[PDB]
This record gives sequence, structure tokens and C-alpha cells, in this order.
Amino acid sequence: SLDNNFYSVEIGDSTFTVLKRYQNLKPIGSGAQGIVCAAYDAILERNVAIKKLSRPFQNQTHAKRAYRELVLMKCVNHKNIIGLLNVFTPQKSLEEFQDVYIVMELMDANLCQVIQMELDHERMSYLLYQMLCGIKHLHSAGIIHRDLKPSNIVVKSDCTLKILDFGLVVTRYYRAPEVILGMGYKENVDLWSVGCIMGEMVCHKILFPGRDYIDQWNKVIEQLGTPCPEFMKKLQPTVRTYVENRPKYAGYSFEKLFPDVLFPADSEHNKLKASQARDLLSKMLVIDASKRISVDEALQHPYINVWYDPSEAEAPPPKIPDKQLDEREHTIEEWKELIYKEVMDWRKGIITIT
Ligand SMILES: O=C(NC1(c2ccc(F)cc2)CC1)c1ccc2nc(N[C@H]3CC[C@H](O)CC3)c3nccn3c2c1
Repeated sequence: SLDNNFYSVEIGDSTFTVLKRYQNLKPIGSGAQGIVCAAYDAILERNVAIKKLSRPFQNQTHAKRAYRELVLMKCVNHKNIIGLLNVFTPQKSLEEFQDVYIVMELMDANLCQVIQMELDHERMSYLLYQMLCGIKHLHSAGIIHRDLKPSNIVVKSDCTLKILDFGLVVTRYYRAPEVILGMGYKENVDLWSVGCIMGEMVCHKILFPGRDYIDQWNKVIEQLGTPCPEFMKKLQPTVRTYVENRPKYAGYSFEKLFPDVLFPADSEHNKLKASQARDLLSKMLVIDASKRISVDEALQHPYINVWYDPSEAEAPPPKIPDKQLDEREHTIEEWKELIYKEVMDWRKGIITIT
């Protein structure tokens, strides 16, 4: 059947081996962790995105990432998190296991492309509201992202927004000071990243585009200002010296960083205001996380709260199957077995004698 026969297609320098239900494959990314194709799903009669994770067990980092992705995509079912349509491997044993394919509903655009548009307050607010909903949903299951960025967020033609991944040529620009400086963190680490996306949406420029972490920290302090001694005292001694030795900067007020001229044209009497967006930016782009807003407070902010719906913002938490995502270490072979088991568990949840 279309659901049990495989065929192979060359996509650049890689072979995609997928169920025959998936037709007319066309590359749509990516780099670093694998390739993603658009396809027509002849059974569902609609378009899908198919990503190939090549040897996700190759090392601890790829492994723990692939595993988290499979488990979370499966147990989450939320408007603002990409859903899992199908998962499979073409290889027929643990010994032979190489590749995992994950199938998602195809979305029309990514957020990088949407950010480049001339947006209005209505759509900026709604996109931000949805990002905050997705983030809060993950946080309710104890999942803290740390690496939200526009290339990993997709958007439908009707503005529905979905986050594609679950957290941390790799893009460092959206990572919080906690991350840059190797500090402890809490949930509002993700709110820094939202601030960076929001800032970029407004000014059509990456806010902190460092070539590395040194350059990125420099751009943070040059624009927001050197943090206060109370923050400095929170740094572990090995990092505090570096931070305290940088040249000192006063930074710019948010009225200087984000003046009215950057906001939508002819929008002085909209329901939402540039001053509200600027106020929210000023509470998310706060170096000291203990002074930065929480997600809940962001959802209640005047720029965002227009859209507030408890079914989206107070949804029942995802149920992560018992102890499945604990802190434990595993060998590469152990990770390989865990990921194979997760792929095969998908079949076990579908097969029936009716
Ligand atoms: O899974 C995706 N990216 C990640 C990834 C990709 C590959 C991989 F091996 C491991 C992880 C970070 C998760 C991904 C990338 C691009 C994705 N691009 C999509 N749509 C395109 C938006 C831009 C348009 O120009 C063409 C369609 C789309 N619709 C549903 C899911 N997606 C996409 C998912």
C-alpha cells in the first residue's frame, strides 16, 4: 500500500527513503541537523513537511535532541507547537538503524520571511501573543527552550504561528545573557529571545548579531548598557572578571532604541500603540533575569492581552510519559536503543486487528 512501501529520491547529496504516500518531494531546508522536504501526502490529500534526522545517535548532543523532539512532539497537542503526523525509519533492525523521518503538516512561511514584511500592530501583536502561548505551554510541562529563533518558527497564511523545536552554522543572536555568560536560568530565559524577535520585527535588523559570544555580549552592553553591580555580583568568579573588565556603557533608552519612526506608518490611532510595544520591549530585553518580566506578565501586557484566550494560554499541560525525559546519562548505543524504541512505539500505537 502507499502506507507500507518505500521508495528513494536523491535530494542534493542525500537519499530520502520514504513511504510512497509521500510524493513530489522538494527541498525546503535545512542545515546542521538535517534536510526538510515538502511533499504531497496522497493518503491525507494534503501537503506535509518531512525531515530526515541522519544518525541522530551519532553523539550525546544529537541524540538527546532527537529523543526530546520525538517525545515532545508526540505528547504535545497545541495550536502553537508543530504537531507530529508520522514518524518512521526505513531500516529494519536496531543493528541497521540509521535514519528517523518526522512528518508535520506543511506551513506556508517561516517567521524570518514574515519579519521582512511591512507588518501592522495587529499582526505583530498576534504573532507575539502566539509565541508566548507556545512558550508558556512548554513551561507548564517543565520544558524551558533557551534557543527560540525565527528560523525555527513557522506561520500559516492566516497568521497561525507554530514553534518547530524544543530547545538548544548555529544562530546565537537570540540567546539570553544567562546562556551567553554560563549562568543559572529560569523560565523567563525564553522571554529574552521573544524580546529579540520583537525588536527585530520592529527595526528589520537582528538586534545582537555577534560573530561569536564575545561580539554578541559587546552588542548587548553597547545598546542596553553595562549591567548593575548587583547583577555583576551574581556572576561566578571566573566570568565576573571578564564582564567587569569590559568598557563601561550607559546604553540607550528604549525611546532611542525603538523610536516611533520604526513603527507601522500611519498608525497613530490604532487600538494598539508603539508606546505599549516599547514598554513591553523594555521589560523583556532586561539583562538581569530577576528584573525581567515573566511569560504570564507578558500575556497580560496591553500590547498582547487583546488576543487572550484561556484555551490557548491556560491549556492543560502536556503529559510527558513517566520519567521518560529525566536527567540521566546514556551511552551512544543506549541512546540509539531509546530512539529506536520511540520510533517503533509509534507503530505499536497504530497497529490493530480492528
Ligand atoms: O523541522 C524543521 N526544522 C528543525 C529541524 C530540521 C531538520 C532536522 F533534521 C532537525 C530539526 C529545527 C526543527 C523545519 C524546517 C523548515 C520547515 N519549513 C516549513 N515550511 C516552509 C516555510 C518556508 C517556505 O518558503 C516553504 C515551506 C515547514 N512547515 C511545517 C514544518 N516546516 C519546517 C520544519
